[PDB]
Amino acid sequence: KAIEENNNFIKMAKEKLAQKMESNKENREAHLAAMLERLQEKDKHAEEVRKNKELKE
Amino acid sequence: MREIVHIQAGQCGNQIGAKFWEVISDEHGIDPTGSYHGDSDLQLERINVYYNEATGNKYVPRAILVDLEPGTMDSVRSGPFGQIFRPDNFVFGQSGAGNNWAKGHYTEGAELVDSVLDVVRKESESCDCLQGFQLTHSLGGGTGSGMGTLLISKIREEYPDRIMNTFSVMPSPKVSDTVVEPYNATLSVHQLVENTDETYCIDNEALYDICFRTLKLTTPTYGDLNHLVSATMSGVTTCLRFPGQLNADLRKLAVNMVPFPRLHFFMPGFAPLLTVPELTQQMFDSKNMMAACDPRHGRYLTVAAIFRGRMSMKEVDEQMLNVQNKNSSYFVEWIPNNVKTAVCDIPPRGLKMSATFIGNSTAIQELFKRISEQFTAMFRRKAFLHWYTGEGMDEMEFTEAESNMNDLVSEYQQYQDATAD
Amino acid sequence: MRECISIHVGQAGVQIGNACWELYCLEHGIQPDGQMPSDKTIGGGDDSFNTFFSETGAGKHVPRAVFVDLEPTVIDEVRTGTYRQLFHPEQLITGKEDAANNYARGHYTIGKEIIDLVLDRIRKLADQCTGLQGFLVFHSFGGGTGSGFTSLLMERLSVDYGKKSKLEFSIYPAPQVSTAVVEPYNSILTTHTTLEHSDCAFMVDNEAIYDICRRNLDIERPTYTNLNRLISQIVSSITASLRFDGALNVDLTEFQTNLVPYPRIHFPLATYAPVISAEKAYHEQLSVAEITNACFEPANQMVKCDPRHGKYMACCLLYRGDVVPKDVNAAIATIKTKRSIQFVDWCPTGFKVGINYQPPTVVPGGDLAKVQRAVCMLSNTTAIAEAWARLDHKFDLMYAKRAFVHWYVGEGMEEGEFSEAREDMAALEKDYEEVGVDSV
Ligand SMILES: Nc1nc2c(ncn2[C@@H]2O[C@H](COP(=O)(O)OP(=O)(O)OP(=O)(O)O)[C@@H](O)[C@H]2O)c(=O)[nH]1
Ligand SMILES: Nc1nc2c(ncn2[C@@H]2O[C@H](COP(=O)(O)OP(=O)(O)OP(=O)(O)O)[C@@H](O)[C@H]2O)c(=O)[nH]1
Ligand SMILES: CC(C)(C)c1nc[nH]c1/C=c1\[nH]c(=O)/c(=C/c2cc(F)ccc2F)[nH]c1=O
Ligand SMILES: [Ca+2]
Ligand SMILES: [Mg+2]
Ligand SMILES: [Mg+2]
Repeated sequence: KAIEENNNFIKMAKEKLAQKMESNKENREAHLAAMLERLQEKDKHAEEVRKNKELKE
Repeated sequence: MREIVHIQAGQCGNQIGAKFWEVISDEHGIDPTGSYHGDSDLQLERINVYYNEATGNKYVPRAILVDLEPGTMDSVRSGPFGQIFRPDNFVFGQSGAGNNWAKGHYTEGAELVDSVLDVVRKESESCDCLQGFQLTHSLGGGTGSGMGTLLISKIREEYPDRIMNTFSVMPSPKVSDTVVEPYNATLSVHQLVENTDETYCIDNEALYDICFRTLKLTTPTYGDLNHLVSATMSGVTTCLRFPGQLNADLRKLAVNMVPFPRLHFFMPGFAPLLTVPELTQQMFDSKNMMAACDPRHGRYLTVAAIFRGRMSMKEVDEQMLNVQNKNSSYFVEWIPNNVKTAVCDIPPRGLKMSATFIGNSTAIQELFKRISEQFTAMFRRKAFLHWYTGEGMDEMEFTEAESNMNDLVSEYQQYQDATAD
Repeated sequence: MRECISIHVGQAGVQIGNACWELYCLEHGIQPDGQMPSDKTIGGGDDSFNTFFSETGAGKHVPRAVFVDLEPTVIDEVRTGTYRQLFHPEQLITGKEDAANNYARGHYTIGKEIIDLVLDRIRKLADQCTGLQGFLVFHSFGGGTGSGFTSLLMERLSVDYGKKSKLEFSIYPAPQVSTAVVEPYNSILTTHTTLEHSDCAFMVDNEAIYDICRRNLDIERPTYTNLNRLISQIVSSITASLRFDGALNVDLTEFQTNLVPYPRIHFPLATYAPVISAEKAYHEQLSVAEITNACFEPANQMVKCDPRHGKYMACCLLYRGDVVPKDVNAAIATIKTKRSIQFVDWCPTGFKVGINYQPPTVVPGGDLAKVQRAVCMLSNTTAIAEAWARLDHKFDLMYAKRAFVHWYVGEGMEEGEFSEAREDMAALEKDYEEVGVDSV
């Protein structure tokens, strides 16, 4: 029972840590994905501005 | 995190940068060729933040000097520290902009922007550990206003995890009478709110009022305004430029100063334009604010204060507690210990004791409202839109820039009205 | 054997490490180069001081310690400083980019790049050991590395080393010496995530230490140099039981038995005496009775709280220097009658005592007077929850408006983690409340 419970603590620590570290990497990537996509939305708007100058002449 | 990459965009940006680089080269004991001639180790200990080490012990600014107008290239190269800059880092366009934001942002500046990014990339690739970027510019012009905010958004793409700071010069009818400057500032603010980590509101109205009423000059040139900006910019960079046990980089400072991502518009201040209690009262006084707003008309979310010169630190501790006690209502209760202080041994050239002030106050809305009033005077009657809709823009985007700035003001007000209980 | 591996995380850990190691060297006659002339057994040995120092065949006594930090500037001054020869280069581990006063960068973003290396370097020190007892982890609550990387390390050390004991020397923040507005968040997060993985944690309130350096040492505006020298004496008093041979010496693990009644209740109040300047100490010998009486004066505590308006669960007196049991007993009888020492009904009221004969030493050109005797009281009092409360209030004020929370969310954290940590602290406060209440 001393072994069983020492192992259980090591087991659930290891899994609890792995779960958080993967959750964080999802979140940080999802944050940076949104930031770049809003910046790529600008480059598409700036392509409509430069087309509406040449398609008004 | 040590190396910062400087960018000076437009006429305003290049001249305030020139003055910035003159003062700090002098402080670090660097002559216009670029050799160390000082005495103290402290001048070299964190030299790498602003200077690259070329062959033959040559210290060269990590500056990128950018404009759509030539001629500004000549004035900077002819000026007192023109020789010290890197020749390749000069990246100057052809036909200028002529106080037009849609030229700088969407068309004419967009053509030059890739040749700037090349110089940025070349500078950043050499950095052992790049921390961030600082942009000196005006928000009333065309190039620095528009191409500057494009550079911001473009640098964010290739460096999303570096800090982006701006010394953004706010336009004013008293200094410059160009009629469209309220359009340019409002469009810039729509970018800055989204794409910068902290923006220093260097305001031309306050600089005019200080130069007139304190420094005694009857009608001041741009050189008179810049002596104040270079003093501010020297002060707010002293943390990184000098030792002192402080161990902070652009991110630490931005973490401790910026409690909400959109609310990163600081109110600078300097003192004197002397004993420690006087300094401490002078810097918190509305007359010394380089942005034209009254702290007493709102509340401080956070404050940073840096002191320079030989002085008792016990006295500085007693005095910063003194004004916090005496002015308790003007600091939000729901962020404890939000007024922090550093002290620097080395004073600036000329003054034995100085004191620089950074303040994230909700009163900064008084600057954004003034611009919003000047803006809506012209917009509601559709004035001068042929300058902007000609170069390809839509009326929708003008409404978004007005709406985003009116939200920022509503948010600054929300937290001013917030209470602990 | 009974080896002890010290881990120093972040600026505050690193710099307190310097203070402690420089002090241990002076206590054991170890020179800066690492040699120990009084050590006749070259290359190794089973002596008391070998619990903190391994020996090389060249006679170098090398600290069983790893210094970690996520930026170089602080650990650079150990690599170039007076004790550069004392440490192997592999013991001093740096990154390039710091945690920026952000628990998230320390625990996840920047931290994960260096964590496997740090455990590898701890593992080389662990395989030098024939009977590893555990780890002492020095760090701040408020720093990004001190909070975030420490938590991460502690989680990993529970995996790699099982239930092998882990002690903390945790620096509790104070706005006098801190430039960090977000420390309350970092403190509650690290405290939450470490709680399961630490067996005993000695908190040090920088304000408490600040007020002592002002009051007792007449230092107008104390620096970290001043604070760390004091701290290291308290740390030295606590680790002296592991480092020294003695008849009346009691092991630190024996005190722990008395100090920790339940697993979460592992935060002993420390109090030290005498802290006195050279001027004041001259023609002024402080007896056992005077320094023992000083332990119950709350001005001398490492954490600002009031034991007198709380309840005792343990009281340990760690004496060093010219002290004999007779004098200690006399002093304790005087204190019992004259002072506010109220125990809970479920504990026994006896004071536990240990005596080390090696007298306390001072760092050359310090502020502390060299005294013939000294004492560090480790008591388990419900009063220490006050420290949690003050800090938990600062947390709540900012979190209600989500001030600064974006900086944590941007580096991958959720709001779930914030409130989860606060709820754990709400329970910890409620536990300290519960232990004080009388039985039925
Ligand atoms: N404080 C300060 N303001 C300046 C200086 N030079 C210009 N300005 C202000 O900057 C605003 C106009 O922006 P400029 O920098 O001249 O324009 P630009 O960004 O170079 O754009 P273009 O002129 O279109 O190439 C006006 O409100 C001026 O008062 C200076 O040296 N100091
Ligand atoms: N007692 C003591 N406290 C310190 C020392 N250095 C820093 N602190 C305190 O520690 C807290 C700040 O965290 P640091 O440990 O400096 O930061 P860090 O752990 O290096 O983490 P980052 O710098 O954010 O990556 C503040 O409360 C400081 O006052 C020291 O040498 N001694
Ligand atoms: C007073 C101190 C503790 C140093 C502090 N705490 C939070 N902020 C500060 C001070 C500053 N905070 C800043 O964000 C800051 C900005 C800044 C600094 C540079 F070095 C370069 C460019 C900048 F925009 N300059 C500062 O001097
Ligand atoms: Ca030996
Ligand atoms: Mg121009
Ligand atoms: Mg640090």
